[PDB]
Amino acid sequence: SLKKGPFVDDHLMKKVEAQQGAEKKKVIKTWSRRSTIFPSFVGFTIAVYDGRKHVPVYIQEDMVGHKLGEFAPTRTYR
Amino acid sequence: QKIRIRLKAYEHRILDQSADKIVETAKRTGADVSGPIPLPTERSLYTVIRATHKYKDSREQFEMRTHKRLIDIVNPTPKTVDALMKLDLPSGVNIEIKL
Amino acid sequence: QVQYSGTGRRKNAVARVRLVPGTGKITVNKKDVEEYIPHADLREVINQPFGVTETKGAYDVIVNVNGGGYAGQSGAIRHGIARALLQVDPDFRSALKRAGLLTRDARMVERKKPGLKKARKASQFSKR
Amino acid sequence: GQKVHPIGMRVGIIRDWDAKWYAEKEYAEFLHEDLRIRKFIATKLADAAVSTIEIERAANRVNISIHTAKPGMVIGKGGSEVENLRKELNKLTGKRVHINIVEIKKPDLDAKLVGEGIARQLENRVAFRRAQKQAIQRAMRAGAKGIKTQVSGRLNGADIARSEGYSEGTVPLHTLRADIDYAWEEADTTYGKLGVKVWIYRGE
Amino acid sequence: AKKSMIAKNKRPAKHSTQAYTRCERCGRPHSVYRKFHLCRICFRELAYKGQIPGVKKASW
Amino acid sequence: PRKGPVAKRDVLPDPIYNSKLVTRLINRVMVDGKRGIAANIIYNSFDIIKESTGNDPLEVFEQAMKNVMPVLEVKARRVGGSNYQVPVEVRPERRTTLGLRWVVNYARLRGEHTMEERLAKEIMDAANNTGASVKKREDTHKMADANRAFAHYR
RNA sequence: AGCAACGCGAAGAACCUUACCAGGUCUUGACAUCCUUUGACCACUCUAGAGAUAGAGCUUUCCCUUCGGGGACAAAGUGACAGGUGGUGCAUGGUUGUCGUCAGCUCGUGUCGUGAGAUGUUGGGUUAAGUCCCGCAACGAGCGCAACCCUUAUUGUUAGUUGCCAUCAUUUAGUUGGGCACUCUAGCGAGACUGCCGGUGACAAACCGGAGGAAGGUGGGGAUGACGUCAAAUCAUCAUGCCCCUUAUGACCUGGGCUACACACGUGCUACAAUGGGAAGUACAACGAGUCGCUAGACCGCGAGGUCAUGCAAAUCUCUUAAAGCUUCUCUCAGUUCGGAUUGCAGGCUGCAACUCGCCUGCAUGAAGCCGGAAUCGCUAGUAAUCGCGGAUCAGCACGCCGCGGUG
Ligand SMILES: [Zn+2]
Repeated sequence: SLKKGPFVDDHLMKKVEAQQGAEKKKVIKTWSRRSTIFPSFVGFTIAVYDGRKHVPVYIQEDMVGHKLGEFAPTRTYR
Repeated sequence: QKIRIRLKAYEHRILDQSADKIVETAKRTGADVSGPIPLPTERSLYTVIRATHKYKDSREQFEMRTHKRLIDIVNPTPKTVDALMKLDLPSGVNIEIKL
Repeated sequence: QVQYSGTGRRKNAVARVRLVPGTGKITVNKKDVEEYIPHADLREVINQPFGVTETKGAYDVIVNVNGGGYAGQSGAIRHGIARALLQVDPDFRSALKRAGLLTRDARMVERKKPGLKKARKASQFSKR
Repeated sequence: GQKVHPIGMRVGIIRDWDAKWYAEKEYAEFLHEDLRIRKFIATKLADAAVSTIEIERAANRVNISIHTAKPGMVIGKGGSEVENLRKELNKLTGKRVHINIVEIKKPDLDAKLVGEGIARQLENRVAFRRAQKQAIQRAMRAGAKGIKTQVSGRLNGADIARSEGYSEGTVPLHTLRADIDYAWEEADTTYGKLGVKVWIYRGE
Repeated sequence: AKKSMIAKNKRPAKHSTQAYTRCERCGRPHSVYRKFHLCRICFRELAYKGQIPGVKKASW
Repeated sequence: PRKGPVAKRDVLPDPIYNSKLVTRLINRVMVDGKRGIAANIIYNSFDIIKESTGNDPLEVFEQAMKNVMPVLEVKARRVGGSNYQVPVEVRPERRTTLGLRWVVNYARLRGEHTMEERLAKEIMDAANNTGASVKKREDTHKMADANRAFAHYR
């Protein structure tokens, strides 16, 4: 509930601003699971570290307010 | 009345002793010192587990009382100020003189 | 005027009562005893000393009460009224003495002990 | 574990605090400064046999008093050692310090002194049965209502630990107006640690 | 590891909510009183010996 | 206990009717120490008694008590590994204890919309030799005066 | 790890704590001493990086001088060395649990016995008590029991401010003039001793009854735990003998478990309703906490809350109008105007940051549950049952823990 502006990280936002020009790369590999999905993250493919590996997640549009950690679970049940 | 004391201590013996010191050396050179009025003696309480590893259901309790005492001076004189700000005994008792 | 004063204590409550000749009435904390303790019938506990000795009127009662609950500070009022009546004529210290009405009830709240749920209730046990 | 500390049962009843100052909002700093002081001056104590130490303090000065049994061997030739104590303690406390050295009379009637001395024999390969016996013998001759000692650990430098002590005269422990003394020390011969405890009854 | 952690406790913390108290004699991190800066069972040890001024055993 | 018999727990007679029995009846209705509610309940019930086909609440209450209290109770005992039951007499305080207990228990299970509509109705039904309380008494008297068989030399 | 483990170590896991795991890193070292070159070390700014770190920028710059030295300190060298929450509670110190606040454990002078040993300390009565009496080859003594310490029940005296307001004027009011009478606060004293009176009993100890008194038979509660038992618990509070690691079992950083779920056991909270649910009005406490803390008051928001601002380092101000209670108006025996789990959407607060994994608010949804078999637990009076309030730990986070009082 960060009604004082949502929360990205500078490194993550720096990288996305840098690629904002042309067609994008899958190599955006950040740990950063606290960041929310700003409406500019669409079409990219972010790699989210889940404590063990870097899972890739493709950003559609319906996922636009959630966090980057909601798409890379950590527990491994069955 | 434009001069008053406050004394805190952990032992009422030392407390009353020093209060009588100041009252006596005040009414020796002046007059009309309001009695050493007693204040309500704050208390705290500390509960602790008395074993290093287990056994929560047996404890030991501690405390620390703080006795208080009030003295107001009426109609001071250019000698009471002197004869008061000089006496200092004893060690572990708090003194705070506010006009 | 003439008046009679007594002090009554019961269970964290202390009352300061004044007897004054009149027609039979009691007011407490600038309100009427029908409204201050309007519970049901604790008033019939208060008017017991008048019922047993100095039967039964007539004194207006003025009291100042503070502390405890509504049932403690009425037994305290009774205590005080009894002491004041004793003050009027010392010949009452027999009829009152027979029927209690003169003693302090030393039944206070027992302190909690560690390792126990309450002052005496302990935790639930299982032999295995 | 079924006995209370006998000089913590009695503190605030018939005995006083070994630290007498009143402060608020400067209390943690003072308590740890006292701890530092007292944990330092166990340097000379290693030879000079000090028993207690009393810390008082004023506006910015710190009044100290130590009870010893060696007055000259702790102050110097003409006063060349108290000088060092003060000029060293100033480097810690950053204040003014004023040691007022007391001297102890009848030192065989003191719990820390006795127990620390009869815990130095154990290190020099001495049998314990006569160390404690001679300790209580030289504590009774000074005149004392009762004394009790106890050593623990691997005795004789041997296998599995045990315990045993000896008593002389009465030492009532449940009486609150009793003025008993107590101390607990340590030592080794070559195996582990040993624990020596000593209680002395000196009337009330 | 309890000699590097006392060192890491005294350096300034990386964020506001990263500092935490420890005992001062030992380095116990659980159950420390922040009027004395002493843990659960150094308090009970220095209360006896009458070194902490004030504190004594309570009964009522 | 083990040492020997104990006292009897003196009671304080309520001031309205000046009757220690009404005091115990108030004490038995009360749950959780909420006594003013129990007092209001008993007084509304007695108002209901007198107002509707009544004479005085003390009179009909005493008669209902008289018709309910037991006079022969049995006690199931153990001897050496086989257990039985034998009748015995009944001391006075236990009698009123049981009476109050049954009346309150079986008024609490009535099935109307108020504890007063239950209590007044039940002690009226009791003062006319009716109601599960009287039937409980008679069950007790029938268990006794029969199980005296293996009680005749106990 | 049965009683004596299982709301226990933990009196505070989002990061920290943190020992565990995965990736990225260092090797005289995160922390200590020594010796030498020597000596004043910094912090701040900018690029790369998840950070750890590395690369560049103003520079860590003699505070003792007799011209001859000493304190702080970076690097280096330099190796002595450091470092270990790694093993062994069956090698230990110290600190606890339980029998259990049960009433026991020994000695000196005598006597008895060929001797190890016994007696005392056995027997009757009484007692909470190895607590007392009578008898008895025993007579006396020590630690244990009880007393001395704390708090609560009654009062005299000394002292009346920040407490209190009975005889007076005054206002919104104990407020302001006045007073210390009363309550209160807290120093010093009194008072309870089978001390008197009747009966029982070996006339004894002791028990039953009475008078007086606030209190009567250890008045009520706490602290206080003998010799010993379980190789009971703890090398992870701390120490420490022996063994083990040392470019790694040591050390630094980010992200993840410690919160996983076909189930089984323990300790709790909320309910299954009318002795109740909902709406409006009216009352009565005590223990405690507060300086970058406790927030008066006024306004904005349905609410949790927010803004401007005020007093107080405290018998002065604030947290703090307690909740059950009482009085009215409803609802009518139903899976319901009971119950409040679960889920959808929208917010607030702390924090650099609440996805895994916080607390709170509003609107919507409305599960099981209609008093619970075998079996089993707590409690002898202001107790059980029931109702709220405070604080240690703590940015935040309690159905747990420690205390307090109300009805009873
Ligand atoms: Zn500690």
